[PDB]
Amino acid sequence: KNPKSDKFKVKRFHHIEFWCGDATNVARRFSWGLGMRFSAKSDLSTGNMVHASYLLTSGDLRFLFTAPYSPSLSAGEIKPTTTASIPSFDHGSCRSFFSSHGLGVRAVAIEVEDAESAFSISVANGAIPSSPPIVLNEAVTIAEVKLYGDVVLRYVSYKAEFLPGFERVEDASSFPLDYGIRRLDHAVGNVPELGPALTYVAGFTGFHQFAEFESGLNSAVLASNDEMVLLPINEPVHGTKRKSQIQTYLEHNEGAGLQHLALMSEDIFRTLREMRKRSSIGGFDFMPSPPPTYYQNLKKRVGDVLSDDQIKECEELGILVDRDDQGTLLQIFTKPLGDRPTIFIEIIQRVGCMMYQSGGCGGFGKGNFSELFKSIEEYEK
Amino acid sequence: KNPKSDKFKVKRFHHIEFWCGDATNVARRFSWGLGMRFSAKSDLSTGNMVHASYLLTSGDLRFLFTAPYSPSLSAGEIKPTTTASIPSFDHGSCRSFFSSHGLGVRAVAIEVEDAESAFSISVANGAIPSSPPIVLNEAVTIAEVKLYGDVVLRYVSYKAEFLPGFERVEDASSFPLDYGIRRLDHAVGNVPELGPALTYVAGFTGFHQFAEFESGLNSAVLASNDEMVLLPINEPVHGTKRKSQIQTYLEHNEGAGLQHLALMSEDIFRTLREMRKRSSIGGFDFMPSPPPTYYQNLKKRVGDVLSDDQIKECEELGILVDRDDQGTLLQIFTKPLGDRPTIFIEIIQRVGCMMYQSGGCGGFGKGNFSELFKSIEEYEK
Ligand SMILES: Cc1c(C(=O)C2=C(O)CCCC2=O)ccc2c1c(=O)n(-c1ccccc1)c(=O)n2C
Ligand SMILES: Cc1c(C(=O)C2=C(O)CCCC2=O)ccc2c1c(=O)n(-c1ccccc1)c(=O)n2C
Ligand SMILES: [Co+2]
Ligand SMILES: [Co+2]
Repeated sequence: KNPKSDKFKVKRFHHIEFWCGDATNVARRFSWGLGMRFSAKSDLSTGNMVHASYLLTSGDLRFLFTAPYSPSLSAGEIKPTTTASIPSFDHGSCRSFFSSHGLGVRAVAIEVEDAESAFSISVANGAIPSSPPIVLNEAVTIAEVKLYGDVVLRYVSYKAEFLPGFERVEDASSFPLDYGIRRLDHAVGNVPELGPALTYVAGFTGFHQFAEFESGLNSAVLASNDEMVLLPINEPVHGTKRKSQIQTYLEHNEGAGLQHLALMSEDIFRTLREMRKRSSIGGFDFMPSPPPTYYQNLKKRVGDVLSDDQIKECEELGILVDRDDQGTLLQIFTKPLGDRPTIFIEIIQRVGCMMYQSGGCGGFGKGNFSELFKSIEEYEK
Repeated sequence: KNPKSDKFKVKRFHHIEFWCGDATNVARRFSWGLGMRFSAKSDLSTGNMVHASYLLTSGDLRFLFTAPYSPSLSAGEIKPTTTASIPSFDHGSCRSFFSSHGLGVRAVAIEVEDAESAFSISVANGAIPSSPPIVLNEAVTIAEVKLYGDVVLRYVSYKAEFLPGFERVEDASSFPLDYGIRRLDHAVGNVPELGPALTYVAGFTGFHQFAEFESGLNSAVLASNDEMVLLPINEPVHGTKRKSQIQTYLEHNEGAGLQHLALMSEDIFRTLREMRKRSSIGGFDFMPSPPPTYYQNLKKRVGDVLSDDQIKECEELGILVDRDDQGTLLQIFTKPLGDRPTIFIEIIQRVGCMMYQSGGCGGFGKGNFSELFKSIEEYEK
């Protein structure tokens, strides 16, 4: 059931901003490993004396990487005279975020009809303000509220290319990489307590709980009206045999934050072939693959959706498969993106729920906790 | 003239340590862009709760990338009980270094006969101590003194694989990249005042001035007995037409530090082909190439050392060429390695001075300041 209780008009995920120590090196690594092109920049060469920000794109997916310069370069500036292209940026906040959490997501940005309105309504409904609405070149409005931990939910709205003050990157510096990733499907937070986290965010957005079907977690999913913005949230379950990966996150991340970004591919097989070719030459590594019993067990579960060849292709690439009552999910998880066992990426593709495909078709793979366990025991034979 | 006045026995450059915000992402980028394999690690998976350190190698060149974890992971430790593999590491120092300078070199490490002796003698001769000699697993001794700014000169000596507590990386995670780079030729510091910098370092090492032949700089080179350890130092020259690149460095770096690392290739043509193929897919960009007049002018200067084809190959790759009285130098410079216009890399190959090749054969390319200027004017025709 979907009560369509959004308190302001939400369109789509717009972008994800990483706060880095060196934006250049993270962005170049992510570009190669994920097949995203360099699309826009705001840095010293564009007149920004405050921060370096580089934008990667693949389809509609937008990854922004930002790091502070020396405060000495902009010491004479004040907010009215700032050269920063993202007015919510603050040197002290960025250094404190990164020193506290390491590399990770600072902003989950969604496009809305009116960012000023979304901010006002959100704050009126319990949101903790983080950066007030600011109109950029009379063209774009951006505002931020706290989501969980030091992660903010960023609203962006356009009167009518990324943001004013960003320049389109030189054609020669912009190699057209593409491994098939097309948009952000969902963005997941880890928190110590799921209940209060859910009440707060659903409180100020109006997002409704998205319907699901000892793994170390309890989780729930918040969703916008058309269920295209999906924000799952996890809490640990303690006292378990194997230590909870949610708890390990909170420990190494110094508290709550974004756990994983799930990127939808138009062809998960090609995406995984391309990413795995690059794992040991600068790209991303993947979780260890399930045993062959897991793939033997796929004939019975989804043998009506995937052929034997497509199931064998899943096995070659370590892909996981789960199923709802409305659709099927193909998924795989990377190892952590940086030094700490905190943030990782999920690659996904959804089959079914055609009307356009409805959001969350096939779920989020919680069925794969059971099947991975049974599979491991099966293989132990 | 070489008075061979070293105050302790120095062997070779051993390694360069970068202090990073996220060592994983910098190391993966450098590996792909320079063609260096992952050779050793010390991180959570090896029991190091203090820092993540990853070692890349190409031939004898050793790049170490280190970043701190949350201090909370090791809050119960004391130096006697440390899990750090590099006992000189300090969370506060590393965060302060990186927040002050951004990505750059923390340690220039040289192998010596006896690191304890080199430390004692250095300090007795004016060196500012930074980390006292510490014996690792009764096998390796490491000690550090200040070089310039927040850069240290690290001494390492072995009784008899990188350092104790480092593990050799998994074969599958260690792809055998190699674009022909083989060793560190020289490591260059930028300082506000060359005179005091030279007197200090030559004071405590015994290194002698290495013989040279409005570019924005004055420079001098310090060298060990066999002139295989080469430490050039630059200071700005002010009041010039075009602003001094040494001054821009000092401003953006918040003071003195390492300007460039020069990496010797066994085949600079292949190295530059391989690096340029990767510039826009995660690797490194190069300075804009000299005009064709520069290469037309190469026939007269070095036409007895390089064929017409080799000169044309230099022109295809943007390589610079300079000449001593004893040898010839092929060189090219990358754009800055990270966000700030501070540290960059030089690729070089030296021709001549065969006895083994003697160090610094052909110089450091200061002749290319003149030739680049004349070339630009020539081309302006
Ligand atoms: C993160 C994840 C998801 C996932 O995306 C996700 C959502 O989108 C929102 C709902 C909660 C949730 O979990 C699905 C299945 C996973 C995992 C996962 O992390 N692990 C795992 C655990 C410990 C070590 C290695 C892997 C799994 O085993 N399964 C089977
Ligand atoms: C750094 C460099 C070197 C070099 O390696 C080096 C040493 O090893 C030690 C002695 C001093 C020194 O300079 C040689 C020649 C260079 C440059 C250089 O930086 N530039 C440059 C300047 C401004 C913008 C872009 C490039 C040059 O034009 N030349 C021609
Ligand atoms: Co997910
Ligand atoms: Co040089």
